[PDB]
Amino acid sequence: DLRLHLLLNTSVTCNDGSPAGYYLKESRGSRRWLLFLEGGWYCFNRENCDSRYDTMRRLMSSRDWPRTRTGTGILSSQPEENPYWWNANMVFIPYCSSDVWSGASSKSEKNEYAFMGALIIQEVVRELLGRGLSGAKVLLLAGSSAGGTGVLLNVDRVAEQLEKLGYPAIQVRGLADSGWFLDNKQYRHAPTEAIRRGIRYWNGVVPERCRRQFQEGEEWNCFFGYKVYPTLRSPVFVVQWLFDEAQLTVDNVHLQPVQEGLRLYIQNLGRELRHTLKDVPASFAPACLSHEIIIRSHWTDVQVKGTSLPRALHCWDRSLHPLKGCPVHLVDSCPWPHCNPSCPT
Ligand SMILES: N#Cc1ccc(Cn2cnc3ccccc32)cc1
Ligand SMILES: *[C@@H]1O[C@H](CO)[C@@H](O)[C@H](O)[C@H]1NC(C)=O
Repeated sequence: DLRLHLLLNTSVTCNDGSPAGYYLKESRGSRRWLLFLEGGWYCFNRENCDSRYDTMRRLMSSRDWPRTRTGTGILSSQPEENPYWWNANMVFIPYCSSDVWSGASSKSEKNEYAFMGALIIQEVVRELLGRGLSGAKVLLLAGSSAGGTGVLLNVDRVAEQLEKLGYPAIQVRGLADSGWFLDNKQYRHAPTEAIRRGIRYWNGVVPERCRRQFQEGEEWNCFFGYKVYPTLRSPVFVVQWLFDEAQLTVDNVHLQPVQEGLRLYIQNLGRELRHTLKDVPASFAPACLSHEIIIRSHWTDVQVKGTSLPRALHCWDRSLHPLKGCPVHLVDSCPWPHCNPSCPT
């Protein structure tokens, strides 16, 4: 179990002004630290955020959070469940800012909600330094869904934070799971509009090099993996199902008798996703219809070209010290959901 700590700086808050926080399980014989960002879509105006507060309040408030949480998947401390990093220090950061981890805006007389995702991550890192993070060799910032996009938006800022605090020896790296989306044409008739509105509502922040490329009014571009990833300097491993369920939801695709128009659409989606990963050297992209993987208990089951995801991440570790029989770039080439036999059922 990981144990809840609310942030000592109570000005860093969830949407409703309650303190943000993190769940921690220390491993004092290890210098590796895993900080995982929860996902769960987002909200981009008053009416939409009010609805979320009624029926998804744990993603907007800490007032009902449990004092413990079980570590699963890559957050499990058992070697059987987690061949990759079972002995690491484990941190789960709950997503209570509804801003894809980009916000830097407090609640005030002019704002009904606070959107402080980017500041929550920095404050977690600051308070963990006093609990052993100062001794680390590697800080892996991981996340799923909106938390996977959050990794892409924040990994270089964490690296800069530790450099300026006087810790140049901690190697900061990223693991983005199910956060690599396409701003493609929908199957039936726009999500880039919701992101563009959200960024204004949240006072959202994007990485500096990406911001300088796309400039004022176009920061929404940096929420899309294939556009922001080339601007990042920290090493980032990308996990993405080729037929991601959240991608298909926004594309208005609902799957059993598929006609030619939809067959071509689905095949073209997989081809385009495969193309955007061709120059990403650390990636794992199976031809499955699914969503999220790294904190699922059975994350060890899926394989690409005979290599599991825990193995691929171990090979990435070795590469950061190509390797015989230890691959790091794994992308399926077959063109239809479940053409890979190891896909989740
Ligand atoms: N065009 C478009 C488009 C819009 C939303 C999503 C799915 N999604 C879910 N959470 C997200 C956070 C950040 C970015 C995307 C996210 C996919 C494609
Ligand atoms: C608490 O967090 C806020 C927001 O980042 C910051 O302005 C303030 O300086 C922090 N307080 C302390 C004591 O670090």
